[PDB]
Amino acid sequence: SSSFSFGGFTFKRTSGSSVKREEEVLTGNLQTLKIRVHEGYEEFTMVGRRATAILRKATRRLIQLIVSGRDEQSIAEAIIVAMVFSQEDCMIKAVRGDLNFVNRANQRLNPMHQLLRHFQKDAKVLFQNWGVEPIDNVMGMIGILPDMTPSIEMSMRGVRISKM
Repeated sequence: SSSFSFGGFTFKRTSGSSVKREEEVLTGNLQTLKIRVHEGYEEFTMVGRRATAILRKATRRLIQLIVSGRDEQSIAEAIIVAMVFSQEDCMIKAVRGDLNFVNRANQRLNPMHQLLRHFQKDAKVLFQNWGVEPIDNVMGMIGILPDMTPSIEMSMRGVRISKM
């Protein structure tokens, strides 16, 4: 529809629709965020300077993410953005460390951007917590594990790389 930018990716909805509802979620380090949850199945393109992805998702669920990109960092960047954008519970529960989401004064930062900045610091716990699954052998596609190494047999749940 209208595109928007998030995490350095231009998102464009290419299919589906959603309604929104506010939910007060509880992070892994026991902070509350009031997030606008998108309810319904949707597909988006994500266009970055250094990676591209196609995301299928539903309410707080990433169903498929196909990514291409120039190097390990740029592919990881896309996966982190997509995992945050999915609003999944395992992502909310993967938050660690300082209680730095609490508003300091009258700031009212955007919770989705708060989450993104947290996981851009270090996505190791996010990726470890996300889940891995066996994959089918689809020529041209490969899996990617939580330590960012490729695998032809297993991948982070829902995620596949289209090999350059």
